[PDB]
Amino acid sequence: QQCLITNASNKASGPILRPDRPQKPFDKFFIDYIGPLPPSQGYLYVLVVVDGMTGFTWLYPTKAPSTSATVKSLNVLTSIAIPKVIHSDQGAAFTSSTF
DNA sequence: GCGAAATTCCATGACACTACCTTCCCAGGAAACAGGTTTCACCAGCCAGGCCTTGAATGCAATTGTCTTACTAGGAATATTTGGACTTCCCCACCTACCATTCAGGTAACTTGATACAAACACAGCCC
Repeated sequence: QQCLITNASNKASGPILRPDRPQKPFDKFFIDYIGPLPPSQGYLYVLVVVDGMTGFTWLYPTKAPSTSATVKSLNVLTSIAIPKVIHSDQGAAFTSSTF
């Protein structure tokens, strides 16, 4: 067990999966902060909410990727309509028990 | 010819300079703190009477402010003379960076120990 946890596999994973598109908009949002960018107006982080139906991006810049900076960023966007599913990454701000 | 065994094959992944940074979690405990209740005693607020200190008015005395003159020394310019700070070049010892080893201290605990505070009665010093 000194040689099992250092050598890496020479066996690639198989074919990638293409999951199907949803059949309506407002079904899957794919959200991920970008940044730290170069600063402007006291902003560094930009929430990016892509619709999984189309590609229709939504931008909601914030000061710092906290939980509450995301929550008010979607209250603008939940004013439009309500999604069923929101995908993300396992972010520092999304995995919080508050969010 | 099947199976067992000895061998060659080939598709692939990771190495490329790396740590911080942010936000949320966890956590245990604790930090007190912010919050709040409770009660007793005390310090602050209240008001007036008497006296002393301050303010003012003053007269005057010397203190101080101005004027004037003879002058001493300061400053500047000089030459020079002299006294040194820093730039320079080089080497060694000393500080550091390191690991291993160990000792000492801080926390911590249980005990002990000792002193200060709170209370009471009296004494002495100073003042009215």
